[PDB]
Amino acid sequence: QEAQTELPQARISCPEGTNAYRSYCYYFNEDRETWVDADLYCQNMNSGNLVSVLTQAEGAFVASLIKESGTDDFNVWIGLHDPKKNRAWHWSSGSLVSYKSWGIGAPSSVNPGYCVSLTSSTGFQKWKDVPCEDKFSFVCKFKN
Ligand SMILES: *[C@H]1O[C@H](CO[C@]2(C(=O)O)C[C@H](O)[C@@H](NC(C)=O)[C@H]([C@H](O)[C@H](O)CO)O2)[C@@H](O)[C@H](O[C@@H]2O[C@H](CO)[C@H](O)[C@H](O)[C@H]2O)[C@H]1NC(C)=O
Repeated sequence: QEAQTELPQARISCPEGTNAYRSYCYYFNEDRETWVDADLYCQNMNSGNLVSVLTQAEGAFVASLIKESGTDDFNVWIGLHDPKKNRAWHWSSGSLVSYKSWGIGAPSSVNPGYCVSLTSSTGFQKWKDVPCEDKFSFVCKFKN
């Protein structure tokens, strides 16, 4: 019951290079890393995770962020994976799966991938399952 005052601007605005959407900060990193190594990068900077896409509007924001970067990349990592290889999907942040956006023929049963990327052919709006050892660029999400 000491400092009962209003939030400073650092808790309402996101830092240079990152963009705000509904109380979180987001950024696209063009470094090509495995899914696990990408999630670790996100954890190391302001205690985030690979992005979790929980609504259609959040998916539209993330797609716009990637397009605005000017990247020529085909695949971008998001935080969804199948850890027990039994087609039960989880977000690395622990959030519930409240939204899905699978592309045509996904998730595959005939040549299954266990990690998920956004595809450039769909304007970064639809998802594909791919091997977790692939090296792709990625989007991080962190609270602030
Ligand atoms: C809210 O502000 C607390 C500091 O407040 C003054 C101060 O005494 O320094 C209150 C003054 O009215 C104000 N003066 C003017 C003219 O605005 C100043 C200035 O706003 C400030 O100097 C910037 O120039 O602030 C701030 O430190 C407090 O923080 C927290 O304090 C708690 C401790 O009791 C606990 O440590 C919190 O975890 C910590 O964030 C600020 N509150 C929040 C939620 O950020």
